[PDB]
Amino acid sequence: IEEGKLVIWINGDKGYNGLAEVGKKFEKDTGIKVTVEHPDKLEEKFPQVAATGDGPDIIFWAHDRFGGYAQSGLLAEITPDKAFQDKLYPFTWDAVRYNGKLIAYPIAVEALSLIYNKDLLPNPPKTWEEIPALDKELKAKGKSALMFNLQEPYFTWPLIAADGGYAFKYENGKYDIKDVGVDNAGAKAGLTFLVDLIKNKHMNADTDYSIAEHAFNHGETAMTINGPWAWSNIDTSKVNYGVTVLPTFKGQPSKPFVGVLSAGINAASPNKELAKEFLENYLLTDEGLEAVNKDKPLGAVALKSYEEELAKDPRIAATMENAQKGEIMPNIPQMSAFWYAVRTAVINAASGRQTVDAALAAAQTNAAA
Amino acid sequence: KIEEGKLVIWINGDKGYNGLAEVGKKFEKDTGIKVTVEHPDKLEEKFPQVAATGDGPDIIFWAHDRFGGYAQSGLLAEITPDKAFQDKLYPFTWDAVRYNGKLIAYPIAVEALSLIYNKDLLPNPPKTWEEIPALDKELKAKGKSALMFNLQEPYFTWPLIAADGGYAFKYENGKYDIKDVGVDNAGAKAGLTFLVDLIKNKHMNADTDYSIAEHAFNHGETAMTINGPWAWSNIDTSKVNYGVTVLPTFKGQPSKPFVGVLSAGINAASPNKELAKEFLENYLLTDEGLEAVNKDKPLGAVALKSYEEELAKDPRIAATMENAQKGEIMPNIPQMSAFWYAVRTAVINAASGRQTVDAALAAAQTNAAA
Ligand SMILES: OC[C@H]1O[C@H](O[C@H]2[C@H](O)[C@@H](O)[C@@H](O)O[C@@H]2CO)[C@H](O)[C@@H](O)[C@@H]1O
Ligand SMILES: OC[C@H]1O[C@H](O[C@H]2[C@H](O)[C@@H](O)[C@@H](O)O[C@@H]2CO)[C@H](O)[C@@H](O)[C@@H]1O
Ligand code: NI
Ligand code: NI
Repeated sequence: IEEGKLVIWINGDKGYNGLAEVGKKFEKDTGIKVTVEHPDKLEEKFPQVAATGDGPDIIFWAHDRFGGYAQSGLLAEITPDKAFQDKLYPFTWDAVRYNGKLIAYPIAVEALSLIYNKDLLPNPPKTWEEIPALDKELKAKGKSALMFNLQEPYFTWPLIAADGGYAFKYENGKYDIKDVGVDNAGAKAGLTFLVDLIKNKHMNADTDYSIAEHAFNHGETAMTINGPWAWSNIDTSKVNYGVTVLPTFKGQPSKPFVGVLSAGINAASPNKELAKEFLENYLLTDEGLEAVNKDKPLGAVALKSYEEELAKDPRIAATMENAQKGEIMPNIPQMSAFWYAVRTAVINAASGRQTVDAALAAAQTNAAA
Repeated sequence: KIEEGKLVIWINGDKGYNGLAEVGKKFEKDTGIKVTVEHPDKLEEKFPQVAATGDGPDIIFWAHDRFGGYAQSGLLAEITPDKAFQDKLYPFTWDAVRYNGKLIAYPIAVEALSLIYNKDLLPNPPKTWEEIPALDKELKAKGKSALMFNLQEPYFTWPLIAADGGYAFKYENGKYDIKDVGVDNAGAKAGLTFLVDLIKNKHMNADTDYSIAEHAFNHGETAMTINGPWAWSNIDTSKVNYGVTVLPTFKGQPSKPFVGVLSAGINAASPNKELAKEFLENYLLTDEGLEAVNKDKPLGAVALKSYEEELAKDPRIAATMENAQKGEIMPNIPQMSAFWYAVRTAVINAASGRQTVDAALAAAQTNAAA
């Protein structure tokens, strides 16, 4: 890492162009260059390169990964005063607190919603169960009912959790890392339903982020599942879209894992104080989050003042409703194992390489340790 | 069923469908006939299914290799250009679209993959595949990667597979021997092993697809990519300073991209065959028609003599044909789709490590020749 400059990592689906603008603002003021990068698999890269005193000064990701990073000593403890902390919602600080210590700045709260084409589908379905029928209706007109990223368990988890699936049993403010709920009747029922959609040709196992985004944004599919970041490209595509509550499964709300986009400071950084200044004084302000948000919507920001200003957006409202129906992700170190294990189970099951039960059985064992 | 009095066109989403739409607008302006260009996923798999029932597009666009099977399945109308029109297009492009004695599509343009490289990151791209690993180790220390390209489709990995002796079907006595497949021979195994090692040694990832490779190169995260003329538009817009050149050699031998002629077939079930003929002959296959499409996404070396002649000066086009002459024109026989799926499975299974190269290619050999 180079002293006297800021290197930033943020995921490619976030507003890195909006952010780089803030970084140029930071440069004009302090003369400090702010390079914004978006590496593939950055959540895997970071720990790798950071373990050897390398990487970016600042790293952006959902809060779930930061616990593991902190346990690995890859993060510097941030030092915001009470005046600053009070600018952000206490529940977002909660998401980035590990072992009593604040290990990153919260930026925004993210949740998946059902996104639907209002012209194709004036009244979107309330349930997963009515999708096969809808799809058959749309296939006759050369469209599909629903397409969404089947490659990342983040997009499929809401369905798996609906009827009883869960990652780690959470009771009395503690997660039981040995009480995993990926192979219970609930989790199996959800994943089986997904696999049945694929077998019945209502979806394809190889659908990923780009295939789904293209499909929805060109009006090839009536629905997709995505987060606030996705809205800008839809704006651009001019599809008349709405954002609403996710379909129920067996009468139960889908339960998305809620993410808090956070900014961590590399423990190897020689630019910690600079990192602090940039994050507290430029990014985490009404105009800073505005620049990012204009590029790619952040969702419900952690900054109270801007969250209030944007709260009137029905898309954000829908995002919070789904958020209330889901659960905020744990940030414990065991999350990476959980995600990896479930990713494998879903891909193996969807592709037909393994039975649902066998896939989730293996994921269950692998998530525990 | 197919609607009378309008044209519906299927074309893959990596091509200039907006450019083609403009040609359709000109067509509608002059004839009053609406032209709708669509880009379904998996269109080459959907066509034979829906055309069989009398459904689908009036015109399908795809590389010539698929059209043989569509023709054998009775899904394509024989096209009827007069001699005067055939003289407007290169004979070898008409050859690409002839099947069992009949013309079964209009050739549009010739495609071949080239090595695309970032001039600012890489002033002197590697001449060989063998020097890429050391090049990557070097760039990874600058926060970059040497090379990223779509590993999901065998079309992109084939140049390397074929370099040392891999092939689809052996030509004998004026026709392809459908039982002589060269996908599990030594050359084919050497090529796929080299790919697999690149993945094993963290120089590439098995999961890299088109979007990831295009994103990476167009943002200068990787110094090189592999792709065809359609991809150039997006690089232009990315402002990346790029060059189009000859693909790397493998074991001192040229990579051999499979050459495809983008072709336009008329659905045998279409009640708009005369409209399709007029659109294709009088609107698309003209200087002004190909130009509209090319300026959206470059076509490569177009089949129209006149337009090809003025574009030939383009260094990227010349580079495309340099790689195309080093390659082989794809067969158009019905067995191609079986070949492609067998190889697709093979490359994915081996790259993911779920199967060994030998096993993957041994299964692919049997499957293609099935
Ligand atoms: O799918 C596994 C993945 O889920 C979450 O990642 C999300 C991320 O939070 C979103 O902001 C967006 O970028 O999509 C990602 C999924 O592709 C977890 O945060 C992540 O740790 C986990 O691996
Ligand atoms: O990968 C198998 C695939 O290869 C060829 O498809 C090419 C096509 O020719 C290009 O124009 C471009 O669209 O990329 C495709 C590969 O993704 C064959 O034409 C096709 O039949 C075959 O399935
Ligand atoms: Ni990127
Ligand atoms: Ni499309």
